[PDB]
This record gives sequence, structure tokens and C-alpha cells, in this order.
Amino acid sequence: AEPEMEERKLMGFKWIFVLTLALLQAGYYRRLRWSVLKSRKLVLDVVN
Amino acid sequence: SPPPPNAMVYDRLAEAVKAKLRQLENPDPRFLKYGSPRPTLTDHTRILA
Repeated sequence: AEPEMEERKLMGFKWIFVLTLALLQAGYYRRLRWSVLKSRKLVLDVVN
Repeated sequence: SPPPPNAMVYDRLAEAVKAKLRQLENPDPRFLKYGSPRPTLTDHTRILA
């Protein structure tokens, strides 16, 4: 029924591992571009 | 410790807009007796001599 199961489980270990490295790069790249906004100071004049 | 409603300039400039609008709410019914904004058709025969 499934003559492809060994070519399939070996290709899926190679690309789930490689894609969890690109997820660690993209969460650093996101928090680096957003740090000037996330730490800025703002004074406004309004009280209530 | 909320500011009172005369302490900030924007809070007491807003109690003066509400007081300008409360004199548009009590109309005098003796100044509304003859005039109407709806047009009607009338008869002018007594004055046309």
C-alpha cells in the first residue's frame, strides 16, 4: 500500500530540523527591528 | 485624586460649551405665534384695491 514510507520519513526529519533553525533566526530578526519602538519615551501634556 | 472640572484648561473650556448649548433648549412660545416655515397659499383680496 505504502512503498514510499522510508523515503518519506527520512525527508521529513531533514526539513523539520532545518526549519526550526530558521524559526530561531526569525524571532531574533523580529525583536531587533522592533526594539527602538518598544523602549521609546514619550511626553504628551495630557493628564486625564 | 481625579482633577476637578475647572482645573485643566480643556476641562473648563468644555463646561462653557455645555452652558452655551443649554440656552438653545427652552423656547419662548410667545415668539412663535404667527410665523411658519411651511408655505401655504393665502388670499390677498382685501388689500388689492
